[PDB]
Amino acid sequence: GEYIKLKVIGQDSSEIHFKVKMTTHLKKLKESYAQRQGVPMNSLRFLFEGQRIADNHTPKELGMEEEDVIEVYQE
Amino acid sequence: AEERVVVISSSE
Repeated sequence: GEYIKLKVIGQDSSEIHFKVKMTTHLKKLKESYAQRQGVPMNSLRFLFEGQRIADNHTPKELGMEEEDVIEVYQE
Repeated sequence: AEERVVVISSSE
């Protein structure tokens, strides 16, 4: 399996990029992002093409590709 | 800000 780099855009326009395996559940990206922002994971919602990313969504399931963008909003 | 790339482990 392969890895892709995703760009996570914060409410303040800051970015953290993540190298994620196509089969990894995106809960792990959500946890990492929230840890690095210093906020509870459940205070955030993560969107891809405006649609909510579930904990058990994989990049393969969502059709994600290299350099695709994820947006973070307050829950 | 500097570029930030985090590698997510495949171990869950």
